[PDB]
Amino acid sequence: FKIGSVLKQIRQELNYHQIDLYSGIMSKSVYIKVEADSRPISVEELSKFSERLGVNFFEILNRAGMNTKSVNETGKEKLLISKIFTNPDLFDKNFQRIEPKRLTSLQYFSIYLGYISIAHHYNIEVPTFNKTITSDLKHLYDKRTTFFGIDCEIVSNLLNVLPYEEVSSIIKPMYPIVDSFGKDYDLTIQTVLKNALTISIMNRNLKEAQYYINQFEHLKTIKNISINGYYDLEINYLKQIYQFLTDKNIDSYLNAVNIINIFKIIGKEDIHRSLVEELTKISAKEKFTPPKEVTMYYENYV
Amino acid sequence: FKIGSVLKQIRQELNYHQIDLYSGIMSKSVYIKVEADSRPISVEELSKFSERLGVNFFEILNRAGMNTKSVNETGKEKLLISKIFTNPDLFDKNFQRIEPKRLTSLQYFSIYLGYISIAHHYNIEVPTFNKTITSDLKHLYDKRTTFFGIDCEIVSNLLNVLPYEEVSSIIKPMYPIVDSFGKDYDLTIQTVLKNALTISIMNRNLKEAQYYINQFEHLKTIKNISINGYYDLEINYLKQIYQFLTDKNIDSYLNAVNIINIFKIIGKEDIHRSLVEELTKISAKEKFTPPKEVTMYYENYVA
Amino acid sequence: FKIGSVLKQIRQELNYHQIDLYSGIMSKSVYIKVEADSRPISVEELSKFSERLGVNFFEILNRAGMNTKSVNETGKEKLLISKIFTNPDLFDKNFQRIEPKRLTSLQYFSIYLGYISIAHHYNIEVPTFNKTITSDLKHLYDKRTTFFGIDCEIVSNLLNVLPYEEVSSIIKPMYPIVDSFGKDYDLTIQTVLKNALTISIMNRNLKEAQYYINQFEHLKTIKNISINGYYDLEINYLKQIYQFLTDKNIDSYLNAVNIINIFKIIGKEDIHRSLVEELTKISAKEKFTPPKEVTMYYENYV
Amino acid sequence: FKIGSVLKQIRQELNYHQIDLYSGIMSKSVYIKVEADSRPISVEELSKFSERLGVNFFEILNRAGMNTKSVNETGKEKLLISKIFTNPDLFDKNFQRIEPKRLTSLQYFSIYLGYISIAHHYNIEVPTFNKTITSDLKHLYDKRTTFFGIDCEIVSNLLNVLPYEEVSSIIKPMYPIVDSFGKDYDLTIQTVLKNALTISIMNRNLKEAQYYINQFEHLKTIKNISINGYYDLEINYLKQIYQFLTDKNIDSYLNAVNIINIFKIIGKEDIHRSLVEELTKISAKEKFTPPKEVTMYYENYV
Repeated sequence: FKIGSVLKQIRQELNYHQIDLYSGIMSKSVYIKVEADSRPISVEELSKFSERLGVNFFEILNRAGMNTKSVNETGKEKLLISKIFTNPDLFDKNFQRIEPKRLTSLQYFSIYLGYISIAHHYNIEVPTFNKTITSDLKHLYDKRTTFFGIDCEIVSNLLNVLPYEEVSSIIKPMYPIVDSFGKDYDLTIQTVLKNALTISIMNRNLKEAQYYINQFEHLKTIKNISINGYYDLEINYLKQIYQFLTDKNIDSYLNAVNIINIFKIIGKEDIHRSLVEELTKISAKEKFTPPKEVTMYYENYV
Repeated sequence: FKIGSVLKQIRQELNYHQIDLYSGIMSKSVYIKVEADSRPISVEELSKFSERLGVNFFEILNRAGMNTKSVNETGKEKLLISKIFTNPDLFDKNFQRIEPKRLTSLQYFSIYLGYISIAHHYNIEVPTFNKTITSDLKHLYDKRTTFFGIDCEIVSNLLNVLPYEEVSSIIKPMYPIVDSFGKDYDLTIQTVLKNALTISIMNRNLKEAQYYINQFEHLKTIKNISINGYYDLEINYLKQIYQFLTDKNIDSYLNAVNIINIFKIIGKEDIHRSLVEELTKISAKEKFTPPKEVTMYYENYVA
Repeated sequence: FKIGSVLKQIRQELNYHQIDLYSGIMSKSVYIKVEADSRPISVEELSKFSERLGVNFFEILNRAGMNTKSVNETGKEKLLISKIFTNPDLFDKNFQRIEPKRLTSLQYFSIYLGYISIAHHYNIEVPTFNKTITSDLKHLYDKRTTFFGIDCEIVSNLLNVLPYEEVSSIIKPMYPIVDSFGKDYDLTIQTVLKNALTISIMNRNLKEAQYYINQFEHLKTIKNISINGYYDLEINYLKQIYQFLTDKNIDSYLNAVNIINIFKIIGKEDIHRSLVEELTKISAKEKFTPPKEVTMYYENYV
Repeated sequence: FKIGSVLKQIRQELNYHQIDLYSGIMSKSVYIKVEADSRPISVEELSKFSERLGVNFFEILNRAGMNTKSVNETGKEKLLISKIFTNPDLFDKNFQRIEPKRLTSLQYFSIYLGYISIAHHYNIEVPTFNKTITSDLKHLYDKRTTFFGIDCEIVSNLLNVLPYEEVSSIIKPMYPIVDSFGKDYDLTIQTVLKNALTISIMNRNLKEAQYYINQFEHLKTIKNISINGYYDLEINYLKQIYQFLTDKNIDSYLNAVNIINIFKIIGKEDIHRSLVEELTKISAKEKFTPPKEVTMYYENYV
């Protein structure tokens, strides 16, 4: 909401005068009301002012307090999730308010599935879920033809609380992607590929695996797309295991290990742990012992 | 610009009715004008509507045509750069119009530095530059206390067309960062660090190099920060060369080479070729022959 | 043959006089006959003289022409083999004189097996072989209780021209070794182990494989034993495969590859080539692709 | 000494009759005395018999008790050394007997130098040594023109108890080697090069180091030479350090390290330790930190 004050702050910082901003855009008096936060500001006007100051439209919006995912109701409900995770106590109270609201907006539905995500983790019983989901997804997706970041977010969520086959039908129509709509969007569409790929690999479903690999590679060709490098790495590690599952070939295995280790080296222990675990499982599956190096870390993480 | 039609498109797609959007926000009639793109829309109204649809405010703005860096005059001028790079022909004409406008805004200055960057690359003579920059930078930065993404952008540009010492003064006040203002912002501030660190390492300036490493590792601690993985890697390769230049230590050297290789593996040949080059040079400086692996690639893809 | 002349040569080199050699061993006159090569010399006398000069008994023997594997008839026939290898032309003529003499001495049988090794390699047909071997082996080994270097040598030969099962019975009673009888002896008894272990590994016969590994490790504890380092290395590489085949374990595979490379690094191309090849085959069998590094030499050696 | 019995044992083992051995060599009765160990046996006869049996001349001699380095006085005195090493108590008594006999034969000198080696290790004072060696070495080598294994043995010994400079002049004339005189000889000549190369590398004397490398690589061209693989490896490691000292180059460093590690992998911990230590010292000398892997091994080797 407080865009005007941020405009003032930036203007003064750069030693511009009000006239430098408002002239040919609005009257002096109107502009002062804008800058006082007493008049709301059109996207257009703000975009113009942004040009004049020279600082970036989205940075201004973010300094004006949209960086915080809080200034509206849905935002607050989303922040609520991480609280409820660390303190499952709070679940039932809030979940009872959210379960009915779930189909209000795609955002709400994504929040809902965040609840279910927690419920599965803490063994909490949510009978409603199993009754409703198939019908929910039907309602939400059956006559859909365009999809937005929020749908990919939803799908990552679904992947995390449902069998892959109950999700895959919903995924396939949203890919391939042909435009970036900002780094925020870019990241969302990637997250789905990365999780789906992991699952396909873990299930030894090499056809779906290949698909996800292509879809990701395909993103790289998009204009102004913004690839997550940690993702590029991890997906590359998966591509590496894929070539090993397809051709049990030793360099691919070595490469996979090497990438796992590189996450450790650059301090991304989160990822290191998961990949160490995956690798051990996938090796077990293929009747195979990973390097002592990694079963080392494995047994100590757990 | 066309936010209203995007609202509509998304509305219908989700099978919301107009009332679902506008009620308790504006009159039915006024909404219809918004949706028709005939009435402008306040940030606050749009934010509200975004909540209603369930799709993210920024995504909507970007579908509405802000993802293109072209809907305003400064944007177009920015696009012009890559054109003029690939066909230096066009330089003179445009640069004549831009050199004068360079202090109009930070954006214009950054654009101006892009032209200089090109001129350097194509040996084009730009006498104005050497006369003006010290003065320009003084104008721009002498009485400055808060800095925005665009300043970091400018700083990366400067690093790339001026000696380090001529820029370091300008950099140091902008760090440490203490807040993210979006992934756009977050990338800009990292890019400076990366480019500066690379130069500090390449100059064997280990004090500055450490500073940049620290400023990068600090970013990690910022809330909602969004670290570039490719940078994380590259920086890390630099950290590795750093421990090697301080302690002439073999593991460090091997890790550096390993990282070089990983970029190769993941298809980042741009980066792979730069790092191979660096490593070669740093090695030569320390009277040292890099693995045959790396000098092989160097000769069939750099020499 | 010419030991006396070597004694003179060494004696004068060291500025001893004849008396310094012969005194308390034989008369002046007799010694001069020995030194002229007109009287033969007892092992005991030569040993004593060896002590007085200070140069080593075997060195003197070897300088007197025992280094050359030629000064006797069997020696010559052994040398003959490598000639007949490089020009199979000469086979039939010689092989016709040898095949009948093959049970004259263990030496002769070893030479005969050399011919068969050649015949196998150049596809020459030797029907006599298949008819006689089982009988031959029976004749040679049925009532044997001690074994000599030559037997080991024979066994290596056998391993190289027969299936393992037809040989293993003959091998088993020759191990464990408990005495060294010189470096010549020591080498022979190791060669058998190495070949046998290679075969076992190749056949995935892990029980016999481990037996051979143990027999080799046992040699190491023998007093004055003389272990061949190239063997130690190669056997170690095979131990490393063994652990891999028993436990599909990656460090073992990498070590094995590492050893292969070490042979290349030190210029032992012969060995490098065969190990590259083996590893390739072993990898094939376990549905596995060796590092690209080694599949390069496998193609370009061929 | 007991050759006759060995001949009998072998004869009977192979089911030869006396006549098969003695015919055209000696009378039946004579042969019986030979086989009884009542008549001594000429090298030439023994060689002939060796042919007839089909087992190797040297093996037989070794089975007859020459494998033990004990059946003569000098032999015993050499065995004494390892005893006196593990219990320096015994030193003074024995050394008093040996110090005066040291110039009796090269063998005795070699033994004598083994005493000095011990003395040096246990800080025992041997003033005689420093008085006499220069003159001793002058006495032994001033007028020499050919050299035998024992001289190389002596030179290894001297390298180990004297400064390099005081020994080099003595080494140079003995190389390059042009003939193998058996595996025993072959090893002795290699040992000197190894040790000398080590010292040259450790003193950073790259000219001598290169000389020794060349001398060793020359041996490999010798006909019937028998190269020690462990030495081949270690000298290769040294070559590898040599390239690194000459042109501070990373792949050579890497390779040296690798070799060090191979020794460990094949269980040769004696050598592993020495090479780890050397590498650490050379590294320190060049202002350089070896891999943490190897300084972990230096940390506890103290």
